[PDB]
Amino acid sequence: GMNNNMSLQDAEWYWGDISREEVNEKLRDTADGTFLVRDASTKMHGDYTLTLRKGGNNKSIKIFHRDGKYGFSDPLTFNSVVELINHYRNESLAQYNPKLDVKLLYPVSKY
Amino acid sequence: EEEYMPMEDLYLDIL
Repeated sequence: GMNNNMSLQDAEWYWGDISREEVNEKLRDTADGTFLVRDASTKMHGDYTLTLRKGGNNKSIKIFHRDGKYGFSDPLTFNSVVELINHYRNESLAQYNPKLDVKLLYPVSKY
Repeated sequence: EEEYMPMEDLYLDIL
C-alpha cells in the first residue's frame, strides 16, 4: 500500500499517518518523547513528518529524505530510529543543536 | 505549534 518492504515505519511513533487532525487530539500537549508521524502534503520535502513536544515548547518536528532514507537525521544511510530507541534511550541528542533533545523512548504508539 | 521541522539524527546520546 505505502512502502511495505522499506524504511522502518515500525518504530511505534512511525505508526504511519495518524491523521493530522488526530495529531491534534493525539498529542495536543501530552509530554515530550511522545514522537509520532502523520505525513501529508509535505511529502516532496520530507521523509514522513513527525510530531513531538519540545519539552512542552512544541516546534513542529519532521523527518526529511535524502538518499532514499531520512535526511537531517544523518543522511548517510540511517533509516532505523529503533537501534537508538534501545541503544540511546536517554542522554539527549543536542548534538549541533537542541533541535529535538526531548527523548523518543515514549512513542504514542497509537494510543 | 506542531508544524514540520527538519531535524532529528539518531539520539547517539549527548554529542
